[PDB]
Amino acid sequence: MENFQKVEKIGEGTYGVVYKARNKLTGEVVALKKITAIREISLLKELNHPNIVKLLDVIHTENKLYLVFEFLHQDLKKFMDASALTGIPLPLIKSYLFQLLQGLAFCHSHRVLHRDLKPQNLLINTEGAIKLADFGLVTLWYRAPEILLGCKYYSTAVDIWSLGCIFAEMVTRRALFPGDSEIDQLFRIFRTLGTPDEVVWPGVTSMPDYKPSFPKWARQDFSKVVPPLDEDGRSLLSQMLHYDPNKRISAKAALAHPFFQDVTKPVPHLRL
Ligand SMILES: O=C(N[C@H]1CCCNC1)c1n[nH]cc1NC(=O)c1c(F)cccc1F
Repeated sequence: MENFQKVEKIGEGTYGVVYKARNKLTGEVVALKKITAIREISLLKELNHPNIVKLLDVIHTENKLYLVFEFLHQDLKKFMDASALTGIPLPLIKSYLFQLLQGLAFCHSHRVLHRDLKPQNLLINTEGAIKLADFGLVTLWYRAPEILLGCKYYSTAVDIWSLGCIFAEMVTRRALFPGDSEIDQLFRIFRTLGTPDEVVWPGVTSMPDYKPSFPKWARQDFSKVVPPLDEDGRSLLSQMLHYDPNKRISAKAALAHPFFQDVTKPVPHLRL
């Protein structure tokens, strides 16, 4: 793109490639993603929040689509890997979870879903801020069960599920449900939370990919799942991981949870 100088590749994946880049007249350092679509993308331009990576610009040209974003230096996956020996301190975990809940409460109120939350698209700065990136418009590990079961009209609850999975992972320093196929993801969830049935998830047995032949596992003790998380954190997590999307806690209610009574905003130690 005429107006941009590529610095380095910082991101790849499914649809686009992401570079760190430098604008030629503003001097701005940016993340440049190279790829109905155009109308929904432009709506993202107005979805502005301190916990949403900020879309600076959209350049549609020569059958390429460039999305220009504010640049952040670190992402949560790399930060987790870097923190594996010690673990992220709880008050930092708690601050990041609260911030992301604020971000989602905002999206959700505007009827925008993320759909694909994972540590690698959660960006962090030296300020202690954490931001939602790559708004959907370790692949499966964060997928809500109603998606895996073939629901086509899934809700904002799917983002809560993903964020609960991420919360558990910060705490334990291991992925909660590291499935390597859709059936492995589903069965790993069932093994931990119990095979769902009509008791805990009314309508589950009428989902498109639900099979009566699914094995029937009993649900484990959360105390076994996320030690040494405290009872406030465990209780919040269990509400974020409810099978029934209609029972799962909303972002806005989760912000009121007692877990956040003593929330603060620590700064992480980053290696730039
Ligand atoms: O990738 C980014 N920063 C990287 C810096 C090096 C460590 N790693 C983080 C980034 N900064 N600002 C936006 C941005 N990336 C995205 O918006 C993004 C994403 F995170 C995932 C998929 C597509 C995409 F465009």
